[PDB]
Amino acid sequence: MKLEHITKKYGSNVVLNDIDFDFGDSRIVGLIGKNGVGKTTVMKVMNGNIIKFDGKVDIDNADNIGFLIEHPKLYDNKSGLYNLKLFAQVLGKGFDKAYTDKIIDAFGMRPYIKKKVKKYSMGMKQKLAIAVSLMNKPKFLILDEPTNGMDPDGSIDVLTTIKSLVNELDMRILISSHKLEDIELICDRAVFLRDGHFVQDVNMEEGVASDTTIVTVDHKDFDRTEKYLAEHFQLQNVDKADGHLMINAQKNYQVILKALSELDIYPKYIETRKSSLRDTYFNINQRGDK
Amino acid sequence: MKLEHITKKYGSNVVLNDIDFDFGDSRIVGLIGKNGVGKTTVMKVMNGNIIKFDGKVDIDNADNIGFLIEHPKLYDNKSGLYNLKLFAQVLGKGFDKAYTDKIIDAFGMRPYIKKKVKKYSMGMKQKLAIAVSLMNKPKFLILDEPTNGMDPDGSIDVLTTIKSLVNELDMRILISSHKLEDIELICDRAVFLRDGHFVQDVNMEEGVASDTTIVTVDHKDFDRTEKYLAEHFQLQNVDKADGHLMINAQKNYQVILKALSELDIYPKYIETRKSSLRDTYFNINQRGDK
Amino acid sequence: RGSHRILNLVKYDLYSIFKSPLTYLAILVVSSLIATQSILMANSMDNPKHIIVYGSVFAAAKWLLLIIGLMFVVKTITRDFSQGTIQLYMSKVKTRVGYIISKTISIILISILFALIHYVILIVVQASSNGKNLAFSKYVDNLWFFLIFLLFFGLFLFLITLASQKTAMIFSLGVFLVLIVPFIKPFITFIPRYGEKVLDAFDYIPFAYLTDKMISSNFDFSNWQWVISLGSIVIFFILNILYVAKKDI
Amino acid sequence: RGSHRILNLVKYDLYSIFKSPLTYLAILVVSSLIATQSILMANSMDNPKHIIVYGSVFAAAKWLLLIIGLMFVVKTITRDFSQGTIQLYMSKVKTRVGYIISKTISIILISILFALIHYVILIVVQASSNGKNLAFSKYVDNLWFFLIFLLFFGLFLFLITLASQKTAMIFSLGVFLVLIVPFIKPFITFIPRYGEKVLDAFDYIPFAYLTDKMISSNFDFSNWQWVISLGSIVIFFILNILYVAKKDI
Repeated sequence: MKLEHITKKYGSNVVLNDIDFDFGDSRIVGLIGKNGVGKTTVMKVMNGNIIKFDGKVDIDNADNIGFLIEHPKLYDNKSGLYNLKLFAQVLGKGFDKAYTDKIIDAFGMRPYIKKKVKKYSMGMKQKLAIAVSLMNKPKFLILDEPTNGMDPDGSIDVLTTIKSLVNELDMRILISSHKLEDIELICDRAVFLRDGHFVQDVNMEEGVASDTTIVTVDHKDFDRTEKYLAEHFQLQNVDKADGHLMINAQKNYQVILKALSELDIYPKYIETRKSSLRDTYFNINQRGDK
Repeated sequence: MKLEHITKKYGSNVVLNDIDFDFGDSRIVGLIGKNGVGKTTVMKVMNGNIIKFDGKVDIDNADNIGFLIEHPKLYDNKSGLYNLKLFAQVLGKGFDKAYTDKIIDAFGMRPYIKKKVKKYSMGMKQKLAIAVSLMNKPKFLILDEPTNGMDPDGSIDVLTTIKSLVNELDMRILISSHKLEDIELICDRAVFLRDGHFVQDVNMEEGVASDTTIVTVDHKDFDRTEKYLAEHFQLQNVDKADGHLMINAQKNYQVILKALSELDIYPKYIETRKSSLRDTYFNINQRGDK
Repeated sequence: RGSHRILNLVKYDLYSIFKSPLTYLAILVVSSLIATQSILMANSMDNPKHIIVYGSVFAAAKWLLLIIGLMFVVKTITRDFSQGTIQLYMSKVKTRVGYIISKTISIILISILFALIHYVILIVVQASSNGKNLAFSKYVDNLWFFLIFLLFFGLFLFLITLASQKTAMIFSLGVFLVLIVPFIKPFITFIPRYGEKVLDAFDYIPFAYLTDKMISSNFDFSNWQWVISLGSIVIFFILNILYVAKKDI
Repeated sequence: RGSHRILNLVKYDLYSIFKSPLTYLAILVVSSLIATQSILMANSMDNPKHIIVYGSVFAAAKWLLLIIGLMFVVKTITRDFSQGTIQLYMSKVKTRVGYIISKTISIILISILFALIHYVILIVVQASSNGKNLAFSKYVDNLWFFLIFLLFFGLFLFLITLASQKTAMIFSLGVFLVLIVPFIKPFITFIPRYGEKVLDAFDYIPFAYLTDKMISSNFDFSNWQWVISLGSIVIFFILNILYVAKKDI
């Protein structure tokens, strides 16, 4: 499943403009953009709903695709179990009791799986939508705002369960969603949509050079600290007038402070300036609205 | 509008437990809670859709209330401008041309103000419903998640417009919504709801913002380090779950690192950042899940 | 003020009626059916000098226009409950009472409009054909009958739509309630030895005698029937005001 | 495989059909209406020895059951577009074509079951009353006619639902297409100097002759009608497959 040089047009308005995508050694990808830029259109192209792609898409037939396109699609007058059984039989290979039971048990829908979907709440429908989508046993899962009616704690719980299923079954997810602070907790890479194209693509494990960590130390220790950092990692900017040293972004601060605390050194201050999804998204997108 | 000793119950299930409320020297107030905890019930409690509370709810008849509850409320068949005019007559005092023009111009709905609601998307229809709420010229304005499926830029500009109208008219707003970072963007004071009560009340007036340092450590050592820092460096507020300890503003970490080294306990992660409602929210509401 | 808010709401509900194309489609279909029925009813099984008597057309137009007007009333009344926007109109107590009064005022004004449409259609029928014109007092008292019918049934269906807040049940229940009594009476009333007693006693149950009397081409009321019908309308209005101010949504 | 997927879909929509209260409400209404119509039409208009002629009951039961099965078909085929869960099925080309084959098998099965319903109800009516029963070959040919009628109209409305993605409009068009042509035809065809010519040419437009012979109590066909109907059903099936594989949401 790869997309190369994809352009889709509606009359005279250009939605997609020469986009390529490939799942290369990554499990969770995030899609971020504004409203009406063609996020649902790119997901539909990646899904199969739209047919006039005007390019080439290579997808194996044995692989199943599961998706959610923003509002839940369920049977309102009928119950959740009816929906689960039907989309497992209709879209997937079949129904298995152990596998379905594990799915039900992991999500936490035991008290209300036999209640009518009409009586559900918004977060209940969102979870039911994710579960019905997952019932296909897909190889690629594509969710459009799966967390558009649930609380932040609920968001952490749903994403952690989703990651756990990423590990229990080798599966790859493509996610388009707002609330980038919720996407950054568990994600491997992010793609940014602007002016109909994905302007920047960021892989979070390797990081980018714009992410920075600023460490300030004493004047007597400045030489020794600079020597150690020059020995161990790459140094980009050093400012003697400022007293500030710039190092690469690190998720864990443990080993660095261990080394300095073992050598009896205490920095006066530490903080980080980083090009996170909020900074890159806002700097790129403040250019066309304000 | 003030509430005093409100206790509403549905049979055996209790939703509210002896709450009191009042807009005390605050202009924008946020209501935060989980999903299905009684957030929509509280919105109904404050606004007036429920009468059997066995108490006293104090509102004056000369002040109108324009509101937003979960789903946007509009006439889907008719047009947006028709909805605006109709709800201006049914709820407000009359038709003001300049005032109405200002509302459309500030929100940005003019290109599509004459188009049918069925051709709208979710954020635009919700924003128009918010404009309908301001059409009433209320003294109290209540919104249930106004920014659910709208991009960050859209949320910041709509809230900014709301503030410019909070200065154009002497108005007081309560917003119950997720996206607590959007709440710190536009809110003056926040209240936290758990088990029908407002557990904590944080007031922010100046841009001091109470910068804080985060220390993470395992439980068997967290007790001793928490105790030790309470006997030594004066504490304001405490967050147990996220591990936030608030000493006064300290420029230099040397005395902290030296004391923590002599304590033989060590942090996994240390950072300084502006405080937010997310840490407090997690402290209040991790109690039911675990 | 409150007076302007009630009158403006009735005015805007009428404006909402006059713009939709279904109102003029209903008028076109009803006029075509009444004209075909009138031609079939008088110009073919006897072969007169194309004289038409108007009692049968009166009865047919009454039944068709009442059932159509009832459906128009149920749809307009339950519009807000279908879209859920009703939860926006139940803010204060004074608003909830002005809401109920305004809905009743909308019912009286809608009833007047349907009575006027029924009068004009029958006049156009009279203009097309030849015969003996009717009298104004029949139409005025007919207007009273439209008013009584629509207010009573609208308040009953209003109570049901407040209690259940579901619309498909209201439409099916309204259709069933209007159309079951003429359908059900021949297959069951003629059987009992208690049938004559139950039939005279059906003259005091408001559903039974009002529904029975839509088909008849002339209405005749006693003092007890007029008092009980007006009292039932008043009791439903009082009950609606009390329940809207004591029900929790 | 795909075969199990299609058969599983036909079994599950029919299962969803069998688990609703409206299916039996519909059976009770059709049986009550047909029994009253048959009793009124044969047991009192000449006071016989309670003999009943089955052509009128056949035509009335066939007519009522067709308009009820038609509404059941429009609802079944428009359910997914109404709730928008059809978006979940239009994913790959193989599922989109298996979808069309499965809907065709579902339409075939609903038509066969409703024909069986017609058979059981008419058989009970014949058992109760007195006369000469009809031959089985008439019922088999009648079964074929149910199949043809339902297949044609379901595919036509499927094309319409693909173009519009609105459900109220389809419901209106279904009622409009069934009930307007028999209603308009007597009041206008005898008028022109082209009516006999248009009437004979009315036997080749599929909508027109299928609805005209719909209210007849016996059907008869020519070779040209059979070829045109079969070609039209096949062309709609091919057109549906091509449009479903070429449309974008």
